[PDB]
Amino acid sequence: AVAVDLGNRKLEISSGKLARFADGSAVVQSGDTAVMVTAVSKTKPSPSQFMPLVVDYRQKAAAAGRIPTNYLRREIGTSDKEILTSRIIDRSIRPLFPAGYFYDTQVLCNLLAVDGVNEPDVLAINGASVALSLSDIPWNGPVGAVRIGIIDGEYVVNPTRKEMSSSTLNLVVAGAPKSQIVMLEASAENILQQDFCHAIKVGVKYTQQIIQGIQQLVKETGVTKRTPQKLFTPSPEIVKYTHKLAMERLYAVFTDYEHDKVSRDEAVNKIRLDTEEQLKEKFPEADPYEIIESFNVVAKEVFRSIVLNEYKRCDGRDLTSLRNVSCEVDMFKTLHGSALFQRGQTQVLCTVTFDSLESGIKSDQVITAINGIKDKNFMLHYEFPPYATNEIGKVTGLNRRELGHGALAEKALYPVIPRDFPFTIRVTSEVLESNGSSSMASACGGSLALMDSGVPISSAVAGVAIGLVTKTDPEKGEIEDYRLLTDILGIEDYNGDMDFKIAGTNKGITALQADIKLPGIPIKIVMEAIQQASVAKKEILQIMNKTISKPRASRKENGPVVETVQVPLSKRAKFVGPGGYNLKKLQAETGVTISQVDEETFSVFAPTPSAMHEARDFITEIC
Amino acid sequence: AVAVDLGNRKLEISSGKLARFADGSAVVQSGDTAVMVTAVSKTKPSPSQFMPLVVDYRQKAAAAGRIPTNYLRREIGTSDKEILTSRIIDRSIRPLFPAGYFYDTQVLCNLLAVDGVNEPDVLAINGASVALSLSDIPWNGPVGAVRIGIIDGEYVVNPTRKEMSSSTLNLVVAGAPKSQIVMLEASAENILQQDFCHAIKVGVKYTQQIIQGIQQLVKETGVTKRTPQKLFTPSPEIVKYTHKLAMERLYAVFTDYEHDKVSRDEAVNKIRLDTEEQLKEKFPEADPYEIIESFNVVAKEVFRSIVLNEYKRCDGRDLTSLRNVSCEVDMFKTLHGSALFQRGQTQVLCTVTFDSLESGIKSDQVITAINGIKDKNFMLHYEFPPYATNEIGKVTGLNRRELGHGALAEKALYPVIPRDFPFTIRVTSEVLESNGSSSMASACGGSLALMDSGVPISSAVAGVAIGLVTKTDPEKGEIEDYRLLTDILGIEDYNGDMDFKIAGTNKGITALQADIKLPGIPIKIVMEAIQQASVAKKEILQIMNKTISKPRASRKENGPVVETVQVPLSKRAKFVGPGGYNLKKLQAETGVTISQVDEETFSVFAPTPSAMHEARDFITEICK
Amino acid sequence: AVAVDLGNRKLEISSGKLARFADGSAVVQSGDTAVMVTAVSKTKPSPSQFMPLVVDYRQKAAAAGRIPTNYLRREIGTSDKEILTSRIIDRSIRPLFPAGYFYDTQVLCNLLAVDGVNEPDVLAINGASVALSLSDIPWNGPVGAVRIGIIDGEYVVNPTRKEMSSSTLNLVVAGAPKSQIVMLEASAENILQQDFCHAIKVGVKYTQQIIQGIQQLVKETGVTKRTPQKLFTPSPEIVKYTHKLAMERLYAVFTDYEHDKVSRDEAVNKIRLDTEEQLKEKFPEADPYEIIESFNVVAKEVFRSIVLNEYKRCDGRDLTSLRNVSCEVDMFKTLHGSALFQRGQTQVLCTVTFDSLESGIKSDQVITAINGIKDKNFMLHYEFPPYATNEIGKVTGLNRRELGHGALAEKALYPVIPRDFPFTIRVTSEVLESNGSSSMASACGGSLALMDSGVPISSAVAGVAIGLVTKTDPEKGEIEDYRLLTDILGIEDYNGDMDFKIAGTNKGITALQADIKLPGIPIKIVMEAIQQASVAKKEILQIMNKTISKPRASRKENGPVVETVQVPLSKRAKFVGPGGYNLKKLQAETGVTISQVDEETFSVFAPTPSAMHEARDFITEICK
RNA sequence: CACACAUAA
Repeated sequence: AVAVDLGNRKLEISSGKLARFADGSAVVQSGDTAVMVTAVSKTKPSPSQFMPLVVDYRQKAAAAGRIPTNYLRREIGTSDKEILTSRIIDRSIRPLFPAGYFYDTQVLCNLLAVDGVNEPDVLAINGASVALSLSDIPWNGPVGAVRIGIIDGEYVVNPTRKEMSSSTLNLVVAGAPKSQIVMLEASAENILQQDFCHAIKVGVKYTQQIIQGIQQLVKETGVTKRTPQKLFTPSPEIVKYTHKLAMERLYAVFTDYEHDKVSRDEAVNKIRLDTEEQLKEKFPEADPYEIIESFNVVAKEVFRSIVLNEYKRCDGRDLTSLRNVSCEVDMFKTLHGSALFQRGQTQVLCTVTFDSLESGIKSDQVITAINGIKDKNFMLHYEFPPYATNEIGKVTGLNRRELGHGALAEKALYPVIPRDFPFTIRVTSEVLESNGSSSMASACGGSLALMDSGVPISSAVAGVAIGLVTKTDPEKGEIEDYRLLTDILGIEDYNGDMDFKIAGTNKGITALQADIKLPGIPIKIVMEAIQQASVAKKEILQIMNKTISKPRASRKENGPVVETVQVPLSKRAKFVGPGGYNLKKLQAETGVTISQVDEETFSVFAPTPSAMHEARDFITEIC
Repeated sequence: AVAVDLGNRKLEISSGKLARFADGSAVVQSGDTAVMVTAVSKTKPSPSQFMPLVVDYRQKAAAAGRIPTNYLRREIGTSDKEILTSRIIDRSIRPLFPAGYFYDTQVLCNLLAVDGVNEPDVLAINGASVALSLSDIPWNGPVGAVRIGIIDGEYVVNPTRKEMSSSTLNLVVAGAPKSQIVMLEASAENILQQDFCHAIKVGVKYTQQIIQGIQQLVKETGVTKRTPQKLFTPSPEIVKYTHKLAMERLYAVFTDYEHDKVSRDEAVNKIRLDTEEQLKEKFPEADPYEIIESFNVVAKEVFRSIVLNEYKRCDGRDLTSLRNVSCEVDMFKTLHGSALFQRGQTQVLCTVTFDSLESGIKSDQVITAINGIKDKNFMLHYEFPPYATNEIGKVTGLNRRELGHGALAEKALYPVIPRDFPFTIRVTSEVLESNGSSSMASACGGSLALMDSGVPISSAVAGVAIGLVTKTDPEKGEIEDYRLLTDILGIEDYNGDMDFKIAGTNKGITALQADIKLPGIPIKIVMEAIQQASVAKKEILQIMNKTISKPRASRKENGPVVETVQVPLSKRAKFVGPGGYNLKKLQAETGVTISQVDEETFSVFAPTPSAMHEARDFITEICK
Repeated sequence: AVAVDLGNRKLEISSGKLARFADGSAVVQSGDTAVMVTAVSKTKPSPSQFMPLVVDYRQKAAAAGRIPTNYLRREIGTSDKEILTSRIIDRSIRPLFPAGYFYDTQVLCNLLAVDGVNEPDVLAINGASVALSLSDIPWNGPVGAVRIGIIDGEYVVNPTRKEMSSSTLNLVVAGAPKSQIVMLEASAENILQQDFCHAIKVGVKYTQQIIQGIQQLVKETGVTKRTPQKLFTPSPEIVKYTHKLAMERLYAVFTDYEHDKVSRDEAVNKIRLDTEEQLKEKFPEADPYEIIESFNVVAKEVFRSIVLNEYKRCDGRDLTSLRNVSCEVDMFKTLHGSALFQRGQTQVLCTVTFDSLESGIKSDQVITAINGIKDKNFMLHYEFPPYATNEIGKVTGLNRRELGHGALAEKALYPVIPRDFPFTIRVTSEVLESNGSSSMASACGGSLALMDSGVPISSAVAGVAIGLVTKTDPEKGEIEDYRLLTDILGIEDYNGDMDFKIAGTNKGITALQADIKLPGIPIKIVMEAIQQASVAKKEILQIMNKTISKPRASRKENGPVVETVQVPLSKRAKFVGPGGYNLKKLQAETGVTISQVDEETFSVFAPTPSAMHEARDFITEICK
């Protein structure tokens, strides 16, 4: 039992009472909200040849724990909010696992109680840190996580539900010891860069206090870590031999600026196939995976050495240059709004669809509360079809990455969406080609599509991903020097150290998501990445403004229309039919939605003026 | 970009702008409707020893399709119309793939825009042809697809949505080069055979124009096909040796008319086990699959040679003889209607269930209720349980095949269903035993069940499947001679060249679905298949009419009943309850549903008079 | 066809007409309800090292005329009733399979018709027995199953739906030849032990009549069982050599009373690693699974020998001792009710949530997946998270064991739930740690949480599980000696012979579920298990009463509140919104539930007083 | 094993 004071908020951490059979278990309570988190790791190595870590955050109720929904999990599955929360917890603990820890691991979160005041998602991140800290699972230092909000110009740590509604910033910071930053995830209301940067410093300060509390509990409990059967890092003998065999060939490939995505990847594969045959005869007793991983380490090292020593990327540009950006709007006559945004070899097609305000509810109390209701009747749906990477995969359903990128792009465009719009706004982003930050291209393409559709957004929104390449001391672990890369390619993200996706208007920041592969980075690097990304965002907005600078004066002539019809009381029964049979038959035959306003007035929403025309023919003949 | 003119309609083909990473990609636009189709094929042979081809046609948003609430709902969120369209595209392009192309392939269709006038399903089939033609995937010859309708006596190519609603025919034709036919799929309003056959001729001519346009685009673009690392076909020398080993034994099995489905397959399995061991020792270095495929080649060739040379089939029938047909009706008292149709070793149990109109096509969620309503309040649900073939399988959710067979059987019975029926008609067909065309037996059995249930259908509907066995010289690819088989068995479909399922009444055709396994067949063969099936259809209808010839004079006395109950305004609040809680509870414990049709009256629908008794005692005590 | 008379009930059994392709099929008809059950077993040995047996019972509401309810107009998912019935059929037929029969097997039940009078779930169990008896699948003697009710103090065999609603007992008995019992599954309205016991012997008497009828049908129609490729059982000489290696080490582990669950499992596993390595050297050609199973045979035999010979268990308890029981209530402030029940190393956390009355009608009509309404507004959700056993597994649904345990614990507490409670009672039971009967700990912890929350339950409910260890004749198979164990651990259930989960009040029995692994046990053993569990139940209730003995005088202050708000007619449109949009929006972001009672009256339900405060502000500004 | 998780995203 350890209590951590974070300003006026109190955090209580305990262990050893519930779920004693798990490898690690902890209960983190703030106020009257208690969350129990368990960690289980198998002692038998898994054949997956990577780290199989899965985080499952579950809630027993929706709408601030007021509508019980846990009994519906067998068919109503997992909500979208739970998946996003699991992604945040996953990103806070994944980088800290030791390299080569190829053992199945699962972290589960149970909401013992929710008071509707303190948000349990932050307590879940801390609970996952305490459970792994107190367990015998090999894990690096404890992680503290807080949420920073801004209310009336004041920075509030772990704001309540009431305070978060009046906040202009929703930033979650995960911190490692020595004030390192592990995970960042924010959605701001177009706040200034200086205000945003100060809140990160405040957040990292609080996470240090939590780490101090968790360390004390670890010392009192007396935790001893297991000895894994084998850490699957390749031996230094194999790596140093692979360097002598493929350094100069990989160096030539990565300094060739005529390569595009597929040709560069093919060229690397050609070296991999030739080298791996020579590696097998050199070490016949070596594990087949160790041959695979030894080449990956060498290729990654050669890729980073060029950036560090020559300040030039694999495609020839410098650390601050953007890829070629092309924009286009109004491609199809029938779409309410459309845009095609291309960034290098990343292609994203965005579509804006207007619908009735009544489409934001599912007509069922439980299901509507599960997915919630959007504040501005605005949502974004992000798709990553398998042909974007010339691959074959299942097309039904959205994986975790698609959910995360959709919420990131939606948060970026949210602050500029106007209120009291007559229609529900749906933005659909499809990644036709992918070589980089397609999620940020969904904010740029979504902004162009919204302006093309006639939605009077306050300002355009652009995004950009910032990569990182560091050279750290092998023993001390300190970062000797680093390079910040603007608008990274896929290979630069794969071989890089972070994926700093940040979007906003030309005078503020609206969304941010940092995906750090390192076990924490200094706050100075994060500070410089935000400033560097703002320069890139200025250039991108210049290109977009040439294509379209202001929303069109009105919606498309063939767009949705809302009209009001009058039915007499005598004719009411015939028009509606037996139990609303006629209204739903008309809805299912022409797509028009009819709602009852008052005892004589019916609201009619039609997707097209033609659909209204034929629907009105039904109304006239039935009356 | 290439524009193909099909009468008064225009087809626009494009490539090289969107999704350049895919192996092939194309955008087909008609009017203001555009569909982009991509094809991806791996360079590594798949572990499975067949061609894995997946076609996924996805509607981006009907009205505003939005997104399913969660992952599991997404995995079930594919609509029935999307699945049927994907099957049509799959059958149009699968026969043109080379033999032995055991590589994973996926074709994905994305609806860029829909104007509500030009139907995108036909454009998707063409887009899949252009995408595969411009890709490096080896695909034999482009195909073209058009939809032919009959509006007030005129054959219309690619009719609009308004024209399709007044059409008496909904026929989709996919054609290969040289006027071949790859796919056929029709849904007619009981039209004459001569009118139906002419529409096929008109459609094939139009698809040749599309193929000409695609061929020009291929030549102008400069497509180069990949070289697969291995085409998995048995070597000619190992097939020849297998022929000498098992020609006589297989010939004896296929000439033995005392075999049924299980016995014949068991006998062939016995020869396969004996032959495979001998093959392995002769060719130790042969691929283990190559041993299996060599026997399948030999068994298929022996099976087809018997019918080509002797005009006799494995069960002793000639080319136009039907299997034994027996029918029953009214087997269970509580069923609204029932029928047990048996054809050969295929048994189908059909049930008819009536339900209220309000709870007949209408669900609670209007957003998802679209693509879920029926024109005549009529639908058919088809089930293929795993015990029909003595196999073990999952029973969770219908697969694509069950959805396709149910739609085909529903289209066959749709034109005879009366309009303005008091109740929603639902026909359930279960395949208890499967050895042949179970989908067609669902039309015949469904017709009997509808007649037994008391539904005044205009005429009885019967269906049949027609097979094909051809002899083609590999040096030319032409078809020298062929045999058309009536009411094929399972082995005749497996070793045959087509599955020509056509259904209709005694004076017209109501549905058709040709599943051609050859890379195109001439129009003459299709012309004779329809005529030959006409003879078989009338023979089946003779047997069916013996069991029952007209619908029963009235519905069963223990069927659903509807009447109104008057509720005063003062009693309305107590009767309905807070938020309709009392009615919702009543509809749960008992099957009765209460729908308000007037400010003072309520329409009560009870599935059975016995359940109606339970409802009446509830509403009497509520009234007090 | 064979007819069996059960008092006033008639049971018609037939075969040879439908689904003739399956290995075994049968149709069982009582009254107008007929059920067809088919059994299919593969011939190739399964890759899995156990018995793969799946039983699927499908409602198929087309038989009742009430299948078409949702927008897909077909059933989606499997209901709770379907899953529970499948488990009962599985428990009745699983023990009779021969040991080592590792062949894939599936049993499928199809409801041809239901009259709404005779329950088809009992006929499904009999049909599963006839289908297997007539098949060639190796299966032991036929099983007869009946349902016994008590109406007006009279025992009724196979009661109808009308009688089942006025019955104080719902007991299902499956019997083997020689009056053995293979399955017991009951739920009673707190009936006396003697009345409960007399129904069991009445039920077994009726099952013998059914078995006699099935035997006659099997005699009439020739049944020849297949010869499996091999029965996967360890060699007698390999088992004997394993016994010599690990007799003493295993005996030492099981006589060490200081072991807990994990340490005991690890100590046994250490001997397994040492012995299995030595076994391979002695028998190089033996199957790798044969080595694994031979050790499990020796370990099981040593474990049971200690109990039989010395009357002491692996943790030092005698045959009638309970583990340490610790209770605790009022765990958290915001929960309406909560309790933490611990028994030995099994820890269960129970929660009570009061919901609106309108949220308990989740059924087919409104929801595409849910079906039915609980009689009393009361349900129990049971969860078994993977960390309860230090394991990693999927956490989504599709778990039948959780459904079975939840239903057992729910009907254990159902008789004591008060009638006409203003709110829906939902009890959530989570197994934080498991080393035994977590399903019965859910009943003990459920009553503590219900009393803590303020629900005026009639009396407390406790549960316990009784194991069994028998020494049977190697040839005859008759039971020569047996020991009944109270509150078995996980190892005692795994190595035992039955899992007799029986719960109830201090003066009666409310639930029972016997999981017998033997091919039938004498009724005398069942009788003594009930008596033994009665003694344990009183001891458990004594401990529970010390923590809390009576329900709290009132619900918690932060519990739900229901109050009515009057709106004028002129403001009805503004408050409700277009098509009820405002009500659906307020209730989605606040958690309240508004139901229109009268023209001007709206009943607002708020889960917490704070929620009502937020809602009241929302209504107040709307009224402005 | 598969599934889910992570993965040139």
